[PDB]
Amino acid sequence: MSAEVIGQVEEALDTDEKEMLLFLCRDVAIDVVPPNVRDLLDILRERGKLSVGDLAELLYRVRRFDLLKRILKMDRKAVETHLLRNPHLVSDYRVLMAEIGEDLDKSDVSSLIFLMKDYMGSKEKSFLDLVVELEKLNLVAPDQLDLLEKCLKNIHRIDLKTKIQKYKQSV
Amino acid sequence: MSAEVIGQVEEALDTDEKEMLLFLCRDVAIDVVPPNVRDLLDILRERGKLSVGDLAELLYRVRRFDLLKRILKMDRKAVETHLLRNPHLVSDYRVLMAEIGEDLDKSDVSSLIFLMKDYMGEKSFLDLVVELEKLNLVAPDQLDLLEKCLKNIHRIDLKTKIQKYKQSVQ
Amino acid sequence: MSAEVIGQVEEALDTDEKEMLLFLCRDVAIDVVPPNVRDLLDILRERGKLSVGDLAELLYRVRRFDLLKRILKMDRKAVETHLLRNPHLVSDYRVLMAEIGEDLDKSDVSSLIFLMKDYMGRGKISKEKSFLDLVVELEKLNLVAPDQLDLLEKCLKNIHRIDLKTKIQKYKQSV
Amino acid sequence: SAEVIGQVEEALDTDEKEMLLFLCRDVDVVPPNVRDLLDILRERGKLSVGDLAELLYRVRRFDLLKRILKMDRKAVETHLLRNPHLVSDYRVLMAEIGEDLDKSDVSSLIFLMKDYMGRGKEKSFLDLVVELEKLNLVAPDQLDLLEKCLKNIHRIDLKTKIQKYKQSV
Amino acid sequence: DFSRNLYDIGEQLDSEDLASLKFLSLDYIPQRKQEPIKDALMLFQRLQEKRMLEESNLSFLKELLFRINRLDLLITYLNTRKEEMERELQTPGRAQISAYRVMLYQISEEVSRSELRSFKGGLQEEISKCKLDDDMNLLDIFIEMEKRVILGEGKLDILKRVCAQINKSLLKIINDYEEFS
Amino acid sequence: MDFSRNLYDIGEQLDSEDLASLKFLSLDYIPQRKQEPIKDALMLFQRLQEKRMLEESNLSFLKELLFRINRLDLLITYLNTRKEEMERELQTPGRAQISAYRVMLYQISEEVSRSELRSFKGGLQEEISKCKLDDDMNLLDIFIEMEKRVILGEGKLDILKRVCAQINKSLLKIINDYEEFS
Amino acid sequence: MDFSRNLYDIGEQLDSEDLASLKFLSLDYIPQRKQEPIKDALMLFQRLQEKRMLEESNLSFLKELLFRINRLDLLITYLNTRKEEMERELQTPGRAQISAYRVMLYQISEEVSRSELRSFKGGLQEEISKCKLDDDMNLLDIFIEMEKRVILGEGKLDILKRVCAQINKSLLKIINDYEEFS
Amino acid sequence: MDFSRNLYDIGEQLDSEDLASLKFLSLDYIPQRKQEPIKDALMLFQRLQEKRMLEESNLSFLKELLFRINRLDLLITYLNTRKEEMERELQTPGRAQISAYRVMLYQISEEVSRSELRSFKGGLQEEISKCKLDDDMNLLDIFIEMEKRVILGEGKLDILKRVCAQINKSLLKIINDYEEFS
Amino acid sequence: DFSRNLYDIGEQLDSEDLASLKFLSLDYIPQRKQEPIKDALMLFQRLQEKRMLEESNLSFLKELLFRINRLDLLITYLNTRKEEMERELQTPGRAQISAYRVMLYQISEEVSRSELRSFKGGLQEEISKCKLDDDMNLLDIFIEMEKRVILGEGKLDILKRVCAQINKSLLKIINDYEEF
Amino acid sequence: MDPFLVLLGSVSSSLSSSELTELKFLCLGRVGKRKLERVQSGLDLFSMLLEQNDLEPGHTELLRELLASLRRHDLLRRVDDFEA
Repeated sequence: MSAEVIGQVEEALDTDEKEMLLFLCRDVAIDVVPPNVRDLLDILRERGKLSVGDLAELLYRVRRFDLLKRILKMDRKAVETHLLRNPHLVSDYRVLMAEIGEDLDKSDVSSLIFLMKDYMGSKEKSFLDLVVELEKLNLVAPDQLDLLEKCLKNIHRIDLKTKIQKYKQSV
Repeated sequence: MSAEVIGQVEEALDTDEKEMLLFLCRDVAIDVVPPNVRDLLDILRERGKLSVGDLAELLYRVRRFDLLKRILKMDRKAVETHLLRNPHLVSDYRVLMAEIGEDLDKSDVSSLIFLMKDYMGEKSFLDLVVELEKLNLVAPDQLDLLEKCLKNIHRIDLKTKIQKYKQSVQ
Repeated sequence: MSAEVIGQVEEALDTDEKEMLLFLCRDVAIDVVPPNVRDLLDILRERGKLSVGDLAELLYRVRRFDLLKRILKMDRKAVETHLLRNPHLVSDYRVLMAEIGEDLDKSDVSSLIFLMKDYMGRGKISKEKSFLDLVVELEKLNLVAPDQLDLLEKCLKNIHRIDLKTKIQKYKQSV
Repeated sequence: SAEVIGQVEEALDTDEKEMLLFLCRDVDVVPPNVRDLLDILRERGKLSVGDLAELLYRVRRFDLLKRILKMDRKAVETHLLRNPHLVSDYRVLMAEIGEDLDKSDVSSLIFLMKDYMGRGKEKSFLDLVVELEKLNLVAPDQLDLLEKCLKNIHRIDLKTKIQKYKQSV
Repeated sequence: DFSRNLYDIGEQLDSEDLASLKFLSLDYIPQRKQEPIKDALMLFQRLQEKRMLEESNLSFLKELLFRINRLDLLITYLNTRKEEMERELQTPGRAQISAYRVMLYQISEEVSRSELRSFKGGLQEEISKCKLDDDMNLLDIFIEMEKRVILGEGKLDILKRVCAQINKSLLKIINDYEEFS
Repeated sequence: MDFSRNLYDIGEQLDSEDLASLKFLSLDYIPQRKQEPIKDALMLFQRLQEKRMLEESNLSFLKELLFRINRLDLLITYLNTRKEEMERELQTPGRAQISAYRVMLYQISEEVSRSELRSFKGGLQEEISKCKLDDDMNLLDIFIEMEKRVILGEGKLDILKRVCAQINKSLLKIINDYEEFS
Repeated sequence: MDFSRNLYDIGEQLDSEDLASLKFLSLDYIPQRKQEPIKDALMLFQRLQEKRMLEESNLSFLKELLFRINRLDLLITYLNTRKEEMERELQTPGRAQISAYRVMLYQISEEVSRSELRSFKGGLQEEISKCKLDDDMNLLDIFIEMEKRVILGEGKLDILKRVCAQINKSLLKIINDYEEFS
Repeated sequence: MDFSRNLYDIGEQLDSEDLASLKFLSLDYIPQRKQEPIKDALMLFQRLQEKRMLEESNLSFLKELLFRINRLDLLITYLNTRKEEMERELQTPGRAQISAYRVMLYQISEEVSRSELRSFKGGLQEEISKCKLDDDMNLLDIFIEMEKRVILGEGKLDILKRVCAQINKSLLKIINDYEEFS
Repeated sequence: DFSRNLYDIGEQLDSEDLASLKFLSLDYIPQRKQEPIKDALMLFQRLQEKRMLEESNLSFLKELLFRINRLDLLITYLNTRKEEMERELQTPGRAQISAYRVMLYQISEEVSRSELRSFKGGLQEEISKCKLDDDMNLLDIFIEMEKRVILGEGKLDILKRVCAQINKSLLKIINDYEEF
Repeated sequence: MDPFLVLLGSVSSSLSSSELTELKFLCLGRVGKRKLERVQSGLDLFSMLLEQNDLEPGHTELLRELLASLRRHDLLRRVDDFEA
């Protein structure tokens, strides 16, 4: 592990991947809100939470397996064994939110925002931005998914409701 | 509760949330106009106006309940009961202005500024409200101009919000 | 080679040609994600990887011989002899991917994406994506590589595109 | 009048302020903003009422002529026709070329100039001209490079503006 | 209520009407100041900065709204009929928009989508390919032609060429503009 | 009921044709600049919510809209309003929020087919430019362009009658029925 | 496995008519706004996958759809389901996911020809506008417009019976059989 | 030899009837969705070129197609193949790419007239819906519908035998010759 | 003037004349291009695309209208008489329609309805019944025979064989074409 | 090369949708399937061929061959008049 690795990771990610990476690490960078991905990785390494396994898990969650192979010289099974061995840096709640967001198009996110405006008081935002807003209002949480579940059912997205139910049953 | 609390609040707030907090606290300290949120909170702590209830009301008005729970160990019900029981730090006029700003997009604010610039002389709605206050054009007892301007931008919902505030006064 | 040549090349390309040019240079600029074609060519020129012959090779891969003659003052023989004499900037794998993309229409790419969602999911679905966007996604998921074409071959066989399967086999035998 | 300068500085946007600073580059120390520049100019006696009228005319703010100086376009135009100008025609030509360029043209022009200069942040055309002046690459007697770069971005109208200016000298 | 009238006029203006107005105001508002114009109020303000639009000077606004054939807005908000405008614009001199601009705009009004594609194809050797995108309208192509000093008040050869390639009514429009000079 | 969910379901049962009809029927309340970005029903609803013409207690304009586009299924299902009921409510003077002039025009669009629309476009070559008479335009866009050129209006139905008298005869009946009420 | 490959092969054996029939048979589960962009079979499958009605473990609705459009060849080839099995599965109360009201309507469309369809359209002039009675509309679109105008439904078959009786008696037989089971 | 221009000339010598026959004979290789837009010979060739069944070095399937539709003129003119040659090439086992079941069906269509086609349609009233028994349907479309309804196939010739036994006996001769050949 | 004249000529032609002209133009317009030709004017259009009919070259149109025995249209719209055409077609050149085609068409001019039935019945050994239907005329049978390579410029055996049964006057025309 | 451009435009204007599909099929070996799907007129295909030097103002062999395939001898005469 070095700083060249952090630089390569920062320069080899696109905008959506960076936005997702910032969202997944929201539970480890709570006191500080990192402005960009490089500063987030610098803070994680400063706090000792950015080892080789931690960065491998991060790249695994953003599904950048090419960077896992090229930069960290790891395959899928290696990162899976690391996740089975040690406690995770990113909780299953963040992974579930990111997965549901990845399976939602602009129209679905727009319709979902339209339903949420009853429970919460202006640009085209992604699903993760909506999750962040709901978190800022204590409307969604790992132990509080009934509202998001109902809204996903109401937009005829039963598969994501089943993802939420699977998460609820795994705990 | 300490200086670490002020640092955590200043670091966790968003840019729009910081600007809104400064606008809401524009009526507390008029001797100094604080440049940022850290200096504002330090001034409030020095002047004795930053208790647990004051910071709770501030975080409640910026709709940041996660910070209320994480830092002050309070929910919406607690802060609402406190506001019903004890005097407020931020007047209902500032809350009304912030709500109107939150329900206005950039084009709406642009057209509103275009209508308002005849009565004065990319800014947010809160900056426009601050300028209008500095020009004695809007006030808790002087909302007819803003109300009619919102009526002219076909934003009758905000006109009714202003009417609700006026009924809430008397 | 100068900034005027890069500007002339950039101004005479359409959006699809720009997207293809960015895709072909993904293996020579792995240490950077260029936002557009002008920045990509500038980066290649700074690193010494954009000579006259390199730009000629790029124009040859997009089959812009009018630009070869007009801007670089080169014909088919010149660029072909340059590619025969010097190592290539773009590997034959990228050329094969671009060729397969050129031989796929909208419906073919849609059907190809439908087969891939079993092995990768919908993925990036904000807009209708080209074949090269699908290739980039599969590369980011370690599903396609110069030594790993069985999946693309099977999926092209399943959409009744046996000619592209034959192109893949021809590339395989070329190594 | 000195109370007018404050009103002028208050009723201007960033682009107009930056252009106004550019036009007065030919008259020592580099003033930080427009208010200080106008204070220094009217302190040295080189900023009369007609000079400020010419400045407002160059930034195309005729409403300010009506409200603050109580003048129209015709008055300042005849004034410029009758006595020598405070701002040379070279600066006016640069400002005209800058106003007739969109962000894509300005970007392509900066891309061409980076061969002859360094890497200056999203800067306007006037910032590029200032950098080229700081590098002895453009001057009232040296416009061949700017003319060539404008020709290469297919702005032959601006090349014709440059040729007309070169003809007038 | 002047500002309210300007705001109401702008609210009844579409993006296409805005592009048409920006094109017809090209001789008075340069490209750098014209690029951010994404609303009518911004155009109006810019005109107010050049004293071409004031509480007492509505002539340029009336001319603009008449040339875009927005007679409804003229009659309702500016209190001017069509015949009145025709009479005032028949007088030699009171026209602030050049006949060259009007001519070009009318050509853009008489070209369809396939005709616009043929127009772009007819200007391949004269305009760079990146500027012949399917999102470019005919007015943007006219602006690109003016940039290359190939279209102008005295230079209509290439315009006549492409119009003869596509249609004869466009040649008739050009010749009508020419006989006016 | 649940208001946002109900509006969302109503919008989900509306295709682009119904959306264009609603946008046309709301022209007297939503200007052209705000009408251009409306690409779904919900957006339209939002604009109405900004003018307080559609709220949890004010469904009158929404019911009138869904009645004029003949979506009685949505009326009975989501607004709990029957076909006859609306009729009564719309016969009371000044209770109707959509003007009789607007509705009339929309009804004409219900009685014109594709070839009839092509003939209607061919009938206005001397009055409207070719760029606005493209084959993409529907009859409502043609009405809007005619209103822009002040050839169609509440007092200006001459050109409308002239063009209608060459494609179909029932349209003249609709025009005269609306006219006699003035 | 190759679940998506199987769905793609099933879709490749479906023309536009089968697609329109399947879209009609899925009306009770996919609203009009979601139905408008469905221009190929795969798209339809996608919507079903979003409602958990089409999975690697749930082929029941897909089998029902392919059986109702009489594509028994696809059932036997790709779903390994013969005609008899499906019949049994649809005789059990509650296992039918397509309503008996819907299926009946589709079967009427199976017995109407071109002249019969035009007579059906002529029989609905005083209830449906001309733009919705264009000669390009098929019988399923006519049923959809009738449902929109609340003249056809599970509890209102009178107008349907009227037009069918004017056209043929076997259609009355189908309607009466569906009624007698109810 | 220009392969593309040769294919273009062959297509130029083919009308819609030959095209429909070729599309029917290519059903075992081109699915319904890919066949629906085929309104000219060229497109058909393109699909075959995508399956590597038609290239400059493999003309076998094109010769077989043009031989089965009895276009010996095209074979001799553009493909340099006479009548006898193909026969020998088709007597070798495995060299035939069109199934014997398909050809047989097409050969049945070779012996049915207009009134005979009407009688064939009348003979399928109790097995096929009326929408597929329209007068615009030809015998190949009826065969396709029967295959869709699992009424016609390699292992189900019963209904075909019955309907053929009603009009002519040479059709049963062809059916039984193909059957015993198996 | 000229296009209007072609339109008037096409308007004066019925479906029988159109079928005859389409058959007489087979050597230059293939089957696929002939299928959508459902009026005479359209046919003319195709001829204008092959440079066989233009305002300066009316020879092929005159030949068509003369071979179809529509002398009225020739005299009315083209100002051409019967003797003129005879002189024009007597030259060894100036004939654009092959002698094989005209001969075949002339055979169709000399066969009646029962003779057509006998012609159909005489070809059940080489042609299927679907192409020998009760609504096919002799030109369609000739086209099908050419498709099955039994009729052609070098294979007239079956043509004579079938013609001999019905009448002998057809063999006269066949032998006259052969002596060419 | 404005005369060659106007010649290509005239040839494109004198073509039909079916003729366009035929030309697309004929040029499949020289232009990809995706690029051919992007072609909406004869001038688009001619421009794509001009960018590949398959068709030059001094090398009209491909254009004449394509027009000879389509049997459009009037367009061949147009090309020949251009050659003058």
